[PDB]
Amino acid sequence: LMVKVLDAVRGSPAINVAVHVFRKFVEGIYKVEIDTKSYWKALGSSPFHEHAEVVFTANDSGPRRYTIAALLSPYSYSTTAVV
Amino acid sequence: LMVKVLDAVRGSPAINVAVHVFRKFVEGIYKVEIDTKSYWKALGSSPFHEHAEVVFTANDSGPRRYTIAALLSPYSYSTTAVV
Amino acid sequence: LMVKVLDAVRGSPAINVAVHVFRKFVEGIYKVEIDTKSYWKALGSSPFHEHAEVVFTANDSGPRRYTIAALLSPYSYSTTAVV
Amino acid sequence: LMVKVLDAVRGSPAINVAVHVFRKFVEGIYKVEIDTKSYWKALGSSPFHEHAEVVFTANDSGPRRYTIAALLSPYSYSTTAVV
Amino acid sequence: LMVKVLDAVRGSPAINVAVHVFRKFVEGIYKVEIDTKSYWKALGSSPFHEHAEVVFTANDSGPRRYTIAALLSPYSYSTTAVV
Repeated sequence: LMVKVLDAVRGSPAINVAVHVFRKFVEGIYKVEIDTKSYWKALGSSPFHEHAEVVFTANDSGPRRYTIAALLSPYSYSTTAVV
Repeated sequence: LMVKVLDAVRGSPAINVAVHVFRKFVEGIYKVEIDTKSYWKALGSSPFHEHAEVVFTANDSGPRRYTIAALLSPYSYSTTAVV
Repeated sequence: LMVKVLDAVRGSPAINVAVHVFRKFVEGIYKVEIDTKSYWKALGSSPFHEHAEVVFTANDSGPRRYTIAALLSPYSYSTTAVV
Repeated sequence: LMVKVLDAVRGSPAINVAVHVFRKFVEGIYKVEIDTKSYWKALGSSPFHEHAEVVFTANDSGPRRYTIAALLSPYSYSTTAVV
Repeated sequence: LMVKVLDAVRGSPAINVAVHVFRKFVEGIYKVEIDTKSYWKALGSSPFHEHAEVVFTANDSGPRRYTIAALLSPYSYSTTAVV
């Protein structure tokens, strides 16, 4: 078994590398998260077993704008602006 | 077994690399998430078993705009703008 | 078993590296999180067993804007601005 | 078993490295968190067992803005500004 | 078993390194946290067992702004400003 990555580099690059090797167990190597809203996750073992009265209401209001100039997209010789 | 990636580089590139090798177990290598809304996930083992009264209402209001100049798309010699 | 990454570098790069080797257990190597809102997570073992009255309301209001010039995207020779 | 990273460097780079080796257990190597709001986490063993009256309300108001010039994205020869 | 990182360096770099080796248990090597608000965590063993009346309200108000010139992103030859 031989694994070789990026033996020689002369210029000035910008590089993201992730090498995983498994031989004979979870993992997250590059993760980004924005505005994650999850309610009532993994709610116990036996809740609300016999009798329950629940008023579930959720409110998040307002004009929401998302601007991304680049999502998973590098450049080499470029100009990028978000006015 | 021999695996070789990017032996020699002379210029100045912008590179994203992910190498996985399995030989004889989950994983997320590049993940991006925006505005994920999941309600009542993995709700216990035996909830609401016999009698239940649930009022489930969800409200998220407002004009929503999403602008992405590039999603999974690199450039080499370009100009990119989002006015 | 031989694993080699970035043997020789001459210029002045900007590099992110993560190497994982498993031989015969979780892990997070690069994680970023912004505005994560999760309510009632892993709620005990047996809560609200017999009788319960719950008024669940959640409010987060206001115009919300997110601007990202680059998400997982390096540059080599560029100009980037967010006015 | 042989693992070699960055044998020789001559210029002046800016490098982030994380090497993990497991041979035959959790861990977080690079973590960043901004505005994490999680209510009622790991709530005891058996709370609210028989009778309960709960008024759950949450309020966080105001225009909220997030500006990030770069999230997981290095540069080599660039200019970056956020006016 | 042989692990070698950064054998020789001649210039003047800025380097962050974390090496972990396990052979046959938790840990946090690089952690940053800003504005973490978690209420009622690990609430006893059996609180609020039989009868309870709880008024849970939370208020944090005001326009909130977050500006980050770089999050997990080094430079080599750059200029960075946040006016």
